[PDB]
Amino acid sequence: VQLVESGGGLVQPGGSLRLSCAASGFTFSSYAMSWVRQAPGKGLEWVSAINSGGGSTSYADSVKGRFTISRDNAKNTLYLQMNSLKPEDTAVYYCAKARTGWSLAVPSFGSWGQGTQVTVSS
Amino acid sequence: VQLVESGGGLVQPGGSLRLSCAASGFTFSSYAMSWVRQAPGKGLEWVSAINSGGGSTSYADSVKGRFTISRDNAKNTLYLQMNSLKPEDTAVYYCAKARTGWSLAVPSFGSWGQGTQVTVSS
Amino acid sequence: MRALTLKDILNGTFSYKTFFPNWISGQEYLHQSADNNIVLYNIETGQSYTILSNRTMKSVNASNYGLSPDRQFVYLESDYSKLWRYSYTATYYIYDLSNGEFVRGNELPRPIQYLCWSPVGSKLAYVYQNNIYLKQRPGDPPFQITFNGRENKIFNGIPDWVYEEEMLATKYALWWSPNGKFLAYAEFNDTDIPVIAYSYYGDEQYPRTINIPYPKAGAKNPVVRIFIIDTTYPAYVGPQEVPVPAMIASSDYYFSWLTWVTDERVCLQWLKRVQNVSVLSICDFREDWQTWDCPKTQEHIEESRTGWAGGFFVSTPVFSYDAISYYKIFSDKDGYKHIHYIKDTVENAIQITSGKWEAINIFRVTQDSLFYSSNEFEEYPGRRNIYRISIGSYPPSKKCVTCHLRKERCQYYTASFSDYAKYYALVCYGPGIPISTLHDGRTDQEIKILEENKELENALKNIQLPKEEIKKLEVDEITLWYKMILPPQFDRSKKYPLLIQVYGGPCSQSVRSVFAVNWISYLASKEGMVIALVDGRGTAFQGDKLLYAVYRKLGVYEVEDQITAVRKFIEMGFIDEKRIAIWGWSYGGYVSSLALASGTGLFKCGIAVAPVSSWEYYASVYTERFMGLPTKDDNLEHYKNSTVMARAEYFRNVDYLLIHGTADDNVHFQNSAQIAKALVNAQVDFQAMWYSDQNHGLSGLSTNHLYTHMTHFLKQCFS
Amino acid sequence: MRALTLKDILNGTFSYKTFFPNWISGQEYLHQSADNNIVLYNIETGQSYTILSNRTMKSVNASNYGLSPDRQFVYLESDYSKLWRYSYTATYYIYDLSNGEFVRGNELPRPIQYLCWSPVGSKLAYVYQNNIYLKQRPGDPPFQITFNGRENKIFNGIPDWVYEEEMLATKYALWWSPNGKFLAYAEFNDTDIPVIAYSYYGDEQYPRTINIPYPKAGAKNPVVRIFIIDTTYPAYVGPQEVPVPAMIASSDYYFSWLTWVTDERVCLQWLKRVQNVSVLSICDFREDWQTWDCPKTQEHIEESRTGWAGGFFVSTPVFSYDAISYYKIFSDKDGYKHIHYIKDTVENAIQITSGKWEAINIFRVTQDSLFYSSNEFEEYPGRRNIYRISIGSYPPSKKCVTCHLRKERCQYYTASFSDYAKYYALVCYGPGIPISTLHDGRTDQEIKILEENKELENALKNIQLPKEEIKKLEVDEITLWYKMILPPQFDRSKKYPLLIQVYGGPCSQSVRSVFAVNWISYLASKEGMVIALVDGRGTAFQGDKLLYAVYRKLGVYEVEDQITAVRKFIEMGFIDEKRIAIWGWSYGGYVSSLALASGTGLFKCGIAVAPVSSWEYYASVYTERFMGLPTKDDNLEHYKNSTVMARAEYFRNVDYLLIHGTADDNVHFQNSAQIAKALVNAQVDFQAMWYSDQNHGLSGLSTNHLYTHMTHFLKQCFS
Ligand SMILES: *[C@@H]1O[C@H](CO)[C@@H](O)[C@H](O)[C@H]1NC(C)=O
Ligand SMILES: *[C@@H]1O[C@H](CO)[C@@H](O)[C@H](O)[C@H]1NC(C)=O
Ligand SMILES: *[C@@H]1O[C@H](CO)[C@@H](O)[C@H](O)[C@H]1NC(C)=O
Ligand SMILES: *[C@@H]1O[C@H](CO)[C@@H](O)[C@H](O)[C@H]1NC(C)=O
Ligand SMILES: *[C@@H]1O[C@H](CO)[C@@H](O)[C@H](O)[C@H]1NC(C)=O
Ligand SMILES: *[C@@H]1O[C@H](CO)[C@@H](O)[C@H](O)[C@H]1NC(C)=O
Ligand SMILES: *[C@@H]1O[C@H](CO)[C@@H](O)[C@H](O)[C@H]1NC(C)=O
Ligand SMILES: *[C@@H]1O[C@H](CO)[C@@H](O)[C@H](O)[C@H]1NC(C)=O
Repeated sequence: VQLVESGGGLVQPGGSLRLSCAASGFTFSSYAMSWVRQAPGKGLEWVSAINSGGGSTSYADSVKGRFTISRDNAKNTLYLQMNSLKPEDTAVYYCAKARTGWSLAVPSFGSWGQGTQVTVSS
Repeated sequence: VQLVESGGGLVQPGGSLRLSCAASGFTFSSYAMSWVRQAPGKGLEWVSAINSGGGSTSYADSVKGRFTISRDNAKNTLYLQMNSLKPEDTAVYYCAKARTGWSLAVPSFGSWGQGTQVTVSS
Repeated sequence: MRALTLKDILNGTFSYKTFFPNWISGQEYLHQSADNNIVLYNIETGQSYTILSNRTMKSVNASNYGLSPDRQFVYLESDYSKLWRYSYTATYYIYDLSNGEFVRGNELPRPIQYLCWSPVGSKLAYVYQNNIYLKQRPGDPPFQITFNGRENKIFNGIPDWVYEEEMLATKYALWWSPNGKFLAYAEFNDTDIPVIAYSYYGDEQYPRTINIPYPKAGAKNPVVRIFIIDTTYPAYVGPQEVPVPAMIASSDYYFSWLTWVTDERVCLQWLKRVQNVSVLSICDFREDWQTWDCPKTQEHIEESRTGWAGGFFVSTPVFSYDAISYYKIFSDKDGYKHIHYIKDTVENAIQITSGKWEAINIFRVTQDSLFYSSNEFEEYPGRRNIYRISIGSYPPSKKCVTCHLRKERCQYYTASFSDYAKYYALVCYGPGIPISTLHDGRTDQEIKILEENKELENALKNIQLPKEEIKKLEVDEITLWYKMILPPQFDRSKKYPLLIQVYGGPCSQSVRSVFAVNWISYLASKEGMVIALVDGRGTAFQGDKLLYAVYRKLGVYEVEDQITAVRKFIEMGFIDEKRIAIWGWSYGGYVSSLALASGTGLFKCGIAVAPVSSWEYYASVYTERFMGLPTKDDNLEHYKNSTVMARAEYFRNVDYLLIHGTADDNVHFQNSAQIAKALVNAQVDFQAMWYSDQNHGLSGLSTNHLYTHMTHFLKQCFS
Repeated sequence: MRALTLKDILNGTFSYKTFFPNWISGQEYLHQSADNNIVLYNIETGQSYTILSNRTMKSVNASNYGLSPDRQFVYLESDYSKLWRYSYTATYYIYDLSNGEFVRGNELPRPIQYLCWSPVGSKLAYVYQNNIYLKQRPGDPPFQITFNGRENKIFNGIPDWVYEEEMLATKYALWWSPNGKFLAYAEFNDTDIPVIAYSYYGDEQYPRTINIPYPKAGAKNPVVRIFIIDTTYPAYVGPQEVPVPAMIASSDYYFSWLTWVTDERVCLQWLKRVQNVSVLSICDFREDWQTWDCPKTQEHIEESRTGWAGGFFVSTPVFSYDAISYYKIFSDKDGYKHIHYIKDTVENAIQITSGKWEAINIFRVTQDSLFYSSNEFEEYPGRRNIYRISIGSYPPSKKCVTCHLRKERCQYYTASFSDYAKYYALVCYGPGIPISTLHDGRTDQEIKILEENKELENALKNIQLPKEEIKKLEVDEITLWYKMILPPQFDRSKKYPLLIQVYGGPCSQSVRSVFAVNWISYLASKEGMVIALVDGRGTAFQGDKLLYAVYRKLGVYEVEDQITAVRKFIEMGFIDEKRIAIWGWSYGGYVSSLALASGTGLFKCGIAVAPVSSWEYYASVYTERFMGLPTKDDNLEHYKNSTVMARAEYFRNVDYLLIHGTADDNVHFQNSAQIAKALVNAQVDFQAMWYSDQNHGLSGLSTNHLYTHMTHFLKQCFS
């Protein structure tokens, strides 16, 4: 299975960005998806989750009301829109695929890719 | 002995005013003068004092750093300049004459006149 | 020969030894010999070698040890400092066995309130300043779990005063999973609870004030929450809170016990503040959301109609091999505590044991065995016997393994098992010389006598001991059990004074077949007094009616039972009716004060040590478990009618001694202060004694001073 | 025909009466009759009115009264509530005599800590919540003076604990001018002083902690400021501060006393923390700046080279008619306290009284006569005699007007004078029945017996009293004075037990000719014991060499004096050598504990009630006045070899009783706690007793209980 992410980079405080992720190999439009992040030196922290149908989505208590998610099964892409940035989100982000398509499910440590670095500083 | 004071009146906060007092009857240029205020319902409060020669002046704690005093023996007049007013100086002011010309001396309860009403409010 | 002296009792001269193996495997155990060398012992091979030398411990003044299951790291504990009955703080070092030097790179902070390994592997979980820290290996920086910990306000991983003393009887509130996958901890919130403040003097110019959150009867209670976290990736979703059942979550409620069943199954017990209902809940783990769910079909209710649930505490269930059914002891239809096997519902409980006798405790459950304690042998309610039951066998079976091993010597047994129940140890406390043995575990054949106490027997050959007997009285359909201690060379044609020792606490028992050389033995052996202990209604291990007859009425039946026993003793014939005394400690003080001022004229002198004056001055849990709420609607009438200060006028023709400690945290000095003030206002003469900066136990030279003073008082009373 | 009983002592069956006129003018005085009616008495006319009726007092439950000088308003005091030894709060109402009605305008707040009139007029000055309020008329709103008052941190108009108990002995610190022109008040700052905290139990569910600012030996002291504000226009310049002398201000210092001389002159006394230098300053008033000046030409220094300045308190000067010179009593060249007349310089002091005897107090100074006290008559120390001296007369004179008035009956006199010394009152306290008389000021002829106490004499004809004598001992160079009480029908051919009562405080005297029926009288009259009081080195009223003998050496000479007196008593022949006991209270307990554990084998039993254990646990003023600083450079050596806990091994062969109150604000429970802990660590047996929520005095039924317990102890010791 292959997953590749893109977008993000250096940003001034108060900015806004969006990142994209594209996967192949497996059958899309049938599994729920999630976004995780890895801070430098810390552990992986779950960021958000989105249903297979795209209807219901869930956001973490640290990114509540500032992050938005979207997906498109026609082009097999996932979008994360991060607005109202603060100098604590400097990390490498990853997209993770779950093993349950019947409903939303947060994958624990399934398929992994390379990740995209995002740094916010003055 | 006669003393007549003039000046002052209604003023907006943060302004500046000047009041004058003129005395007759006795011999001027030989005694020390003082300014004493009476708030409505309260007692007489000493405001400032000025020497016979005008070299030395004394100011109260409530009026330190804002009020200034001056005198002119040529026309027998006393000037009081009040700056940076606050909504606590609303009172009737009087000029009082002491009985000691050798140096500065705050008069105890020397003669009064009619006083000048000063009110500061928004 | 010679008789016992007071100095033989004050300083340890006749004190037995017990051998509790520190089991590490199912066939091996560690021990500390009288050389400060920690030695491993294996049973099959029999070879024993020193696994920790005394030089290493003496290097850091180590007083305790702890070995990881992987046997690659050890931790040494020094700088012991006691805090409460169960809690303490100590400094911990880590020593590497493979390389032979102390681990360096990341030291542990000091002092540490609690420390523990994991059942599998060597990763450390400790508590430092009311917060929980996890270390994957002793060479890596810790990963902090909790942040809201504050002194005397929020507690993480350790209980507060109330739960340590009244609920858990432990110093820890953190649990590892059986395979070391999760960690379950408990957050205690004491912010609205009032505090008790007392004075500590010490060696300083100004005394200081100690403040403790202490809920009295009818006051605000702590708020408890339970969290379960994963250890491998502890930052993915963070700690998760287990849901509370709706029936319990409607008013104030307590947290009883937590027990792990499997890696994805926990069991929690809840109690309402009205303590006649208990709830057992089993919470499972869902991987699809990384969550804990506690369903309603896995809810078990236990309600006692005539009284509180269980006894002093609530029985902790023991789970079987299949992890779907469990065992628990509670009252049957006739009112006798027995084992029940629960699989699906509480209405389908199965009576494995049935009879007039009782079951005390359960030790081990295995795939085809079960161990417990009973008083079934010969209708003696003061003897502990360990039994063995077979589970899932074509023929049913049951055997008593501690019945005829040593009949006239040992009638009291405590068992300590090992992994997989391959081996275990039995400790006998009385009525003969205490012994310690290790048993096979399958044929139950003795292998090695771990402790015999030959030195004590040799030293007790020139001392004549008082004779002890246990017998029964039947008065007005009420059965009382009394133990009598008589001086050597006792003749029934003379008259002797009488001393009564009373505790009478609910769910207790003072008449047991145990071995002890104490102050009573000195009084009987040398001064020629007859001592007696009496147990009646309100005590435990005889039935349900006897236990619950004292419900919501404390301080009535115990005094009547004591007076009835004293009258029967006088009617027996060899007791001087002009010389009778009574004494007790911390519940026996209450009963002794109530019995001395009963107006019957039976007693001559009495001693009360650290008593309870009123039930509104004590902890909420214990008081409300047997009395009820102090509200005008429920039980306010009996609270005001059951105080010692209400009997101040009946102390006028008796002798009374009152003793209490200044810095007591369990039973406050205010009880004795109020008793003294009430007696002063009524113009009654009495004697008193206090001990400065001494806790409830009065440890040190205070014990010697107390016993000498009491001996002088008793000698002068009976002169 | 009958002897004394303990009930006659506990219940005040034999208690005398004293008459102190409440002088309101130079010829009139008020009194309260038996029917709660205030009666005004005039001397010239002899008419007795009734200014206030009992119905008015019963209307508001008034317990005290206060009359204005102008005789137009009265204030009634109810809702009494005691705070400390001298301080209390009460609710005040105002009643108008002219209209016969209560003032209905601006009512006073409640509670009020202190209230006072003006010497001329009807202006009222009171203290409410640590602030001073001035009312021109009772029907007018008050004018607040101070604003920075806060509970337990800043005090205005009233002293804190230390100045109330150790310095001023009054509950008030605020002074009106002689003619009602100014008001002088004192501001106390206790923001940095540490606090002593103890527990009060009361009647609630939880005990409450009481905190008091209390500086122990060698700690931070309060900061004091003195202000004088005019009362006619108290807003022209506001409060004005009085300068402090330069030599005093260099370091920490205390405030001694303030005295108004004229309307434009005040006198302030200052004392350094190293208490052997005192300074007296006169501050005058300048109209040209409305200011107070304290010139150095009016600074008077008083130094004590061998010890502290004065005695217990620094003597307060009494000024003359001309208001320029004054009188003060201090040590002479030979070491005897005497009167000195200070006019211009302390080096020109004129000594009016000279002799081996001493002068105690100065009562009144007028334009012609001066009144004082002495014990010169017949060289008997322990008597009080009032003397009169003439000033400004061509022939000098000195008259003892109270020498042969009643010789065998009264030898202990106190005086209370009136305005202009036209009339005064003499009150006698012993050794006969107390009598209160009124005397004229010119011829000094008695004219009316205010109180004769005939009922006590009539009721005392049936009880036979023990015999009392006062005598002297000389051993090597010291002169001990002892008072002996012997039972009736005493024969010198038998042997009797002995009881010693000891106080031994610095600047004290326990051997005085006073009348009292108390516990020791009961013991002598009923049990046939011999009671003894002994005074020696360290006491007052015998010379400076005896007084300063214990300087920085407290706890050495008193024990030696007691033991020497006991040996001399044994040498007489009528004292049993195995039946000697000693007791004391409040520094009598300290000496009793030190004497019991002296290792001489002289005493059998001893009693200590509220003792001092170590000098580092007591107030800074009293401790440092006689012991010095507890620093390694000054007196740290003696602070360690002076404690009772250092003698714990010498209590083995004696009997000891320790009694203390748990809520004592003066001698803390810490001292007895330390004594008990030290005795427990040394394995020594003793007896104890505590009283809950009881202060230093032990008032109420606690006194009955204490005396009964001590009587039982003494009866058992001497049996
Ligand atoms: C203290 O106990 C020990 C035995 O543990 C014994 O040897 C010794 O005699 C006892 N001390 C006294 C004073 O009896
Ligand atoms: C330490 O253990 C060794 C081995 O038994 C022994 O020789 C030595 O006495 C012990 N050292 C002590 C007890 O100080
Ligand atoms: C603990 O109790 C306090 C007081 O009610 C409350 O403010 C707080 O939310 C509770 N929880 C924590 C974690 O402090
Ligand atoms: C538990 O006790 C309370 C006391 O108020 C009572 O209301 C309730 O009925 C009892 N519950 C049971 C199940 O007995
Ligand atoms: C108590 O003393 C009072 C006088 O103060 C006296 O009238 C009364 O008789 C005494 N009472 C008794 C019972 O002696
Ligand atoms: C009040 O005083 C009057 C006048 O002496 C007297 O008649 C009356 O008894 C007193 N009332 C009392 C004492 O209740
Ligand atoms: C009282 O002492 C405190 C502490 O030193 C200080 O802050 C303050 O200035 C002093 N004066 C008053 C009036 O509080
Ligand atoms: C006062 O006592 C101190 C003690 O330190 C001493 O230094 C000083 O000389 C004494 N002063 C006088 C005047 O005696």
